[PDB]
Amino acid sequence: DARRKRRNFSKQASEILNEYFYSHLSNPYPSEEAKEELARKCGITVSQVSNWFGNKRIRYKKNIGKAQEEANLY
Amino acid sequence: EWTRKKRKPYSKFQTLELEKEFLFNAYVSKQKRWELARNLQLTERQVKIWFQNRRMKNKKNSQR
DNA sequence: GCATGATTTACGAC
DNA sequence: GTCGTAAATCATGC
Repeated sequence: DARRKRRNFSKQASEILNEYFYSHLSNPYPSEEAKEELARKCGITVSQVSNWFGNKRIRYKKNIGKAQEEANLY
Repeated sequence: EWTRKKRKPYSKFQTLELEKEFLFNAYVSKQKRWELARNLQLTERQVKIWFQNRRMKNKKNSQR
């Protein structure tokens, strides 16, 4: 159970995962090659990118009336 | 833009007994799948999908 | 006290 | 069959 050894990602890596997410509002699904490269910059395993985008997709959807419109991107 | 059941967390007894069977064979027969379903209060599909997921868990844990 | 990452049911692709 | 998921839930960080 790696929930016991769980730690928050680096704030820099979060700025990358959120960068891809909001910029691609139409299709929030990275390819196998994209996720392979997205994991490289953040110092995390690919499965953790999959876990993040998995968690971020649903938790985004829950917010329909909050300042979730952080699509400052550009 | 882009935007069939509620997930039921199984019991400890349900999950643990499923784990014992997995140690024998990761792939179990359709008759025993019916047996597992009878003792652990699950449907035939749910016992099948559980072994599907538990199998991928091994590939997920044992990986590089 | 929630935010957050990892895990557990459940289903459709193929 | 596997493989990518949605989703409820978990465990922890702060």
